[PDB]
Amino acid sequence: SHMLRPVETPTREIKKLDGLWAFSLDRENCGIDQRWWESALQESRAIAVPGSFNDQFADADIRNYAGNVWYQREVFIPKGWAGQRIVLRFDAVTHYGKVWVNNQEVMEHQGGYTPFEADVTPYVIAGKSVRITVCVNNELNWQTIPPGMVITDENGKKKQSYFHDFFNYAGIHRSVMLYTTPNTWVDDITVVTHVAQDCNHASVDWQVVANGDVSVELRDADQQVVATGQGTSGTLQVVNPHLWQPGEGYLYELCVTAKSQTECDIYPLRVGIRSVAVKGEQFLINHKPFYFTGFGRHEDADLRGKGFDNVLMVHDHALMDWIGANSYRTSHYPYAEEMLDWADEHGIVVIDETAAVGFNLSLGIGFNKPKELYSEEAVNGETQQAHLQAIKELIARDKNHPSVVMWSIANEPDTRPQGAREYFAPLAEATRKLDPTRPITCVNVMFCDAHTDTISDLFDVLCLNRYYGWYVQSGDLETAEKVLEKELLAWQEKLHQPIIITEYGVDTLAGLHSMYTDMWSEEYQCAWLDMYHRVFDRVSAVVGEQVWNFADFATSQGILRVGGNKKGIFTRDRKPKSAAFLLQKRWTGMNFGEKPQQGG
Amino acid sequence: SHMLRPVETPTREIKKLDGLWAFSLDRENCGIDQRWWESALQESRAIAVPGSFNDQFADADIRNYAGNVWYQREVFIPKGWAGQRIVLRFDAVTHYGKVWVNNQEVMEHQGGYTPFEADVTPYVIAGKSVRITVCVNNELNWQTIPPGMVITDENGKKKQSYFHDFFNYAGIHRSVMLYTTPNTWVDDITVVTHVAQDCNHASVDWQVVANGDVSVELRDADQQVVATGQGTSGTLQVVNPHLWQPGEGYLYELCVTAKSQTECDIYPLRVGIRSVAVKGEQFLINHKPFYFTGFGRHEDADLRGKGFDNVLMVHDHALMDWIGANSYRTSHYPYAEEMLDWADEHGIVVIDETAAVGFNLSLGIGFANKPKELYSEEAVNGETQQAHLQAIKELIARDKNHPSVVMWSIANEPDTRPQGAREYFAPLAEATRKLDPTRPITCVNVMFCDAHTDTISDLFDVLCLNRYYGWYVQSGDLETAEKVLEKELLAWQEKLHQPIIITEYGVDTLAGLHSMYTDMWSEEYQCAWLDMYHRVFDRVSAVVGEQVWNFADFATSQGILRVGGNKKGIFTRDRKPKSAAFLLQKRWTGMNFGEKPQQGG
Ligand SMILES: Cc1cc(C)c2[nH]c(=O)c(CN(CCO)C(=S)Nc3ccc(O)cc3)cc2c1
Ligand SMILES: Cc1cc(C)c2[nH]c(=O)c(CN(CCO)C(=S)Nc3ccc(O)cc3)cc2c1
Repeated sequence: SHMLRPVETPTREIKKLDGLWAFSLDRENCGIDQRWWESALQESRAIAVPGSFNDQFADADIRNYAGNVWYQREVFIPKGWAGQRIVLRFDAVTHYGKVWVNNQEVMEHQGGYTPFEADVTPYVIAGKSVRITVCVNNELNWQTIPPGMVITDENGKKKQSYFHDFFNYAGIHRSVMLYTTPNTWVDDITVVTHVAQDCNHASVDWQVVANGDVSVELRDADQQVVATGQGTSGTLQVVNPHLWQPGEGYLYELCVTAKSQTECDIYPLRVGIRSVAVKGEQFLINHKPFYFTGFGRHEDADLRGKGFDNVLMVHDHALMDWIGANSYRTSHYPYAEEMLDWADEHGIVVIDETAAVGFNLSLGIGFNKPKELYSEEAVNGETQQAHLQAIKELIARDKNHPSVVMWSIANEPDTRPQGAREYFAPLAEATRKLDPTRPITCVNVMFCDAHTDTISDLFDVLCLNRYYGWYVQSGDLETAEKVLEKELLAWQEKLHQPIIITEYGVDTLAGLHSMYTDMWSEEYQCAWLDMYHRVFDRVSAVVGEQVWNFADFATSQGILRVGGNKKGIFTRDRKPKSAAFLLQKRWTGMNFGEKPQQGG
Repeated sequence: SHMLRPVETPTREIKKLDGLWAFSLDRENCGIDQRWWESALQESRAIAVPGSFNDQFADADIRNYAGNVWYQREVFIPKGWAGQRIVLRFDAVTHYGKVWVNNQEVMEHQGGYTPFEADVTPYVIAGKSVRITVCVNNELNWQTIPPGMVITDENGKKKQSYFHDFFNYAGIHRSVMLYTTPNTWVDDITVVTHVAQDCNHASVDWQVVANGDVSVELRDADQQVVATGQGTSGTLQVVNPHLWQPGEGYLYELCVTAKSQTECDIYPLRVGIRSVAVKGEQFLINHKPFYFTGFGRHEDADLRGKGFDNVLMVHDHALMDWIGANSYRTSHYPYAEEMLDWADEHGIVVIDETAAVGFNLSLGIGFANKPKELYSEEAVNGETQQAHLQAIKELIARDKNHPSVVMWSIANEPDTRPQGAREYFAPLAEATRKLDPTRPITCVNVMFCDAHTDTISDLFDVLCLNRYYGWYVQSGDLETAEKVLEKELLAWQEKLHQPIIITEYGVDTLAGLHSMYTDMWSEEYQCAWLDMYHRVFDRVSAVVGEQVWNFADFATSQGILRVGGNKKGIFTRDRKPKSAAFLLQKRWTGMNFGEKPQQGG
C-alpha cells in the first residue's frame, strides 16, 4: 500500500488531534452487536488523543484492561473541500483499529505503530459535521506483532500476557487527520541517492502517480533548482552535492509534480544525499567509517503512555545532543514519524526496527507455554506472514528517510530451536528486496551466543543485546570483562561483520549511592558502563555502542516483579543519573563518529 | 473588547499548534531593529507550542532568560477561505507578544493569560503560504500584571525579580489559531440566567453584531428547541428548566444567528441556567447553601511549564473527581479556557482569578532595594491601576458566560497596610461589579493583614483567606495554631458577616518522607496539619469553603526554592499521591455533596 506522509499545498490537512474524544470500555464485548458507531457512545468520558488510554484516568481497572475500547468524535468537513479527494488517516492505532464514518465502515488495521488511511470522499459532505467512531483492540496472540497470549480465567475475564519488557500500552497513540488531494495525485515516491567519493553524484527516482504525468525538480536549501527530470520514473539527477552527513543532515527538496488535463499535484520530498554500506567489519556512511553512540529508547512518558508529544521530543533531543549521542534505535516498534523527520533534519542516525519482539520463551523473567517456539500452536506460517507484513509497512513508510541507515526486523528471538532459521531466512530475503539500499540486522539475545545462534549469518550487521550480563555474572566486573571480550572476539571470528552493542547498562535507582559500588547504585551503573567501554575500544569489529535505556520506562508485570523498571540513564521525568555525565564526557570527548584508537 | 471563543459552525479553524515553530533568543535586542520578521529566523531551533520556552531545552541560560524571544512559522491558508473574514488568534502569549504576518504588523498585546486576535484578511492570500513571526517578551515592571522589577547588573545583563511564589514561565503557553467567519458575524454575546426557586425561568441575553440581523433559539441536551427570540438584544427567555447543578452541570445550547441575506452566521453558546448569590454568611447556588471543597491549583508540569496539555487535564480531573473536590481556584492567573469548558460540562465550581499577585513587599521569603511606599509613583501607581482594570476587563469579557465561574477574584494577597491601599482597590472593586453584576466578588487576603489591620475586605462580597504559612508563624505547634486560627476566623466573622472561604491551607511536604515523630516535611505531619484546619472549620458557621494549597508540587522562583518550598502539593509534580491525598478523599467523599458538615464535624 502506497503511503506518503501528508504535507501542504495542492493538499490540505485538518488535524483531528483536538484531543478530547468520547471514550468507553466494552467489557461485555457487546459494542459490535449493538452497533455503537450508529449513535453517541453511551456512558462515555473525555479522553485525550494522541495518548495511551491506560494512565489517563488514575484507574487500575482501566490500565490493565484487555479487549475492546471505543473512541468517538464529530468533525466538520471544510466547505471548500468539495470536489477534492478526502482521506481519513490514523498515524497509529495501537494493535487493532476499526473505523466508522457515520454508519459506513471505511477501514481496518492490525499493527499498532504504522499509519493506515482510506479514501472517504463518497461518505462525507464537505461543510457538514460527521461522526467518527473507532473500535480499538489491545489483545495480542501468536499472529500479532508483537506476539502474546490471552488468558481467560474461569470467569471469562481476559488478561494479557506477553514476552517483552515494556508495558502493553494501547489506544490512539498518534495523530488522527483528514487530508485532501486533487483527483490527480502523487501516490508513492521512492528515492535512492548514490554517492561516489563525495564530489559526485545522482538521485534515482521511481514515482507512482495514481493518475497523472510526472515532472520532477530538485532544489537545495537555498531553493536553487539544481536538477530536473521528466517521466513516472527513470529519473537520474546529476549533482555536485552537499551530502547528508551525520551531525549536519543537509536536505534537498525533491518537488514532485503530477499533471492531468485539468488538475495538478505537487509533492515536496526531503532528500538526503548519502550512501550506506557495509565493508568488512566497517559501517560506512558516505564511504567513511562511522561509530555509533547513543541509546535504545522507548516511547514512554508519565500520564500519556506511549502517546506522542512535541515538548517531549524537543526535550529528549536536547538531552542526547548534549550527551553526545549521534544515534539511536527505535526499540521494539516503529516510532512516530516526526522523530524521523527530526533525525533527517538534524543529522541523527537511526536504526529502524519492527515491533517483532517477544519471539522467545526463554527470557526467564516471570513466575502453560508451548514447548516448541516454532510450531503450529505458536509461531507459525501466519505469524511469518504477519511479520513480513509488518516489515512491508515499516519500509514503505520509512524508505525515504535519510536518517534510517539500517533495518532491524526483530529483537532477541530464540534462535536455538531448529525452526528458527526456517522462519527468518525468508523474512531476511524479503526485506532485502523491499529495500536494497540499507543494511539489514536482527537483534541478538545473549544466551544465543556465537556457538548456539543459527541465523545471524543471514544479516549484514551484528547487533548484540548485552543488558542482563550483570545477572549472569553476578555483578563481578573482571569476570564480566573477560567473558565479554572473548564472546565479542568469537563473534568477530564467526561472522566478520561489523558489531554494534545495542543494549548495555544496569538497573539503577536514582538517588541510591554506594561506597561499595554495588547494584542499583548510581556508582555501579558508571563502573558497569565503563567496563563495556574499555572492552569496546580493544575490539576492532565493534563499531557502535547504544546504552539501554535512555530513560526509566514502565514495564510489564512481568518485569516489575523483579523491579525492574529503572533501566534509564535518565529518570522518567528525564532527570539525569550520574551515569549521564559519564557518557557525556566519553561521547563528546571523541572525534565525531570516530571509533577511539586501540585501545582508548 | 470583543472576544468570543471559536467554534466550528459557519466558521472554520486551522490550529497552528503544529508545535514545531522556529525559535530564537534576542540577547542584543536587535531583532526589531534588524527587522527579523522579514526573513527566516537566523540560527533558530525547533520549539513546541503550546508550551513555556523555559524547560524545553534542558538549558539554565535559556530558562533564566529575560527579554525578547522570537517565534516563527509558515502556514498555508485554506482554499475555500477566499471571500471570508480571516482572523489570527492567540489564546495566550505569556506577558507580551507582537505579531507579524509576512512583513505586516497585525497585533500587539500585554497580559499573558488572555486571548488576542486580529482580522488579517487584507494581509493573506488564500491558497498560499504566509510567514508568521511572534516577538515574545517576559519582562515585568510596576505596570505589568503581575508586577515585578528588572535589574541590569554591571555587565548590562538583565535579571528578573518578582514577588509571587511560582516560577516566571513565559512563551506561547496556549493554542494559536487562524479562524474564519462570514463578513456578517456574531461579534459578542452576553447571557444572564435568572432562576426563582428552581421551577421556572429565565434567560436574558445581549448580542453585539458588527453587521447583521439577529435571531436566537435555545435547545436543550436532547436538542429540543425550548424557546426562541428576535432582536439584537431583546431576548429574556422563559423556561421550566433543568438547572446547572454542581456535580452534574446540565447545559443548554443557545444558537445565535446573524443574517445578512447574502450571508448568514451561526454561533452555539453553551448555557448553564443557575443563580449565584451571597446572603448573610452563606454562599447560594440556585438558592441553596453551597460548601466548597478542593484546591488552589497551578498551570505547571514537567518539561512544558505552563504549557497547555489535554492528557494532563484529563488526569488531574480524574484525580480531583476521585478525591471529592467540588471546586477550585484559578490561582494567580487566568487559566486556559478548556478547563472552564470542562468545569461547565462536569458541574465543577470555579473561583476565577486575575493575574494580580505580588502587590506585596512584606512576604519575606527571599534575600537586599525596594520602594518604601507600595502605592506610589515609584511602585503601584495610577498607570498600574489602569493595567489592573484592563486585566479585569479582559478576564470577565472572556469568562462572563461560563456557568462554572461563580465569582471573580481580582487580586491575591495584596499588602493592605500601606497608605494608598483602599484608594487603589475601591474603584477596581466597583468597576468589576459594573462589568458583571451577576457574580459575587472577592480579593484573596494575606494572613498578616488581619481583621484589625486590613482596610479593603468590606469592599467585597466573599472573604477568601489564605492561611498557608500558618505553620511558620506558629512554629509548627498544632494546638496553639488551632486556638489562634479559630479566634481570627471569629474575629473576621464579627467584623464582616461575610461568608468565609479558606482559599489556601497546607504545609510543605517532601513526598516519601515518613516520621515516627510526625515532624515537618513528613507526610504524617501534613495529614495532621490539614486535619487541625478541618476540625476548626467544622466549628465555624461562617466558613463555607476549604481549598487546599496546593493540588500538586510546582516550580517556584529561586527565593521560595532557597527555603525550598516547591513541595506544596497534595500530589507530586508527576501526579503521585502523598498520604494526605487519601485523608482528603475520605473527608470530602464522606460528607454529603455540597453540604457543610454539621457543627461538631
Ligand atoms: C534480571 C533477571 C532476572 C531473572 C529472574 C532471570 N531468569 C532467567 O532465566 C534469565 C535468563 N538469562 C540469562 C542467560 O543465561 C537472560 S540474559 N535472560 C534475558 C531476559 C530478558 C531479555 O530481554 C534478554 C535476556 C535472566 C534473568 C534476569
Ligand atoms: C516559610 C517562611 C519563610 C520565611 C523566610 C519568612 N519571612 C517572613 O518575614 C514571613 C512573613 N509572614 C509571617 C507574618 O504573618 C508571612 S505569613 N509571609 C508570607 C509569605 C508568602 C505568602 O504567599 C504569604 C505570606 C514568613 C516567612 C515564611
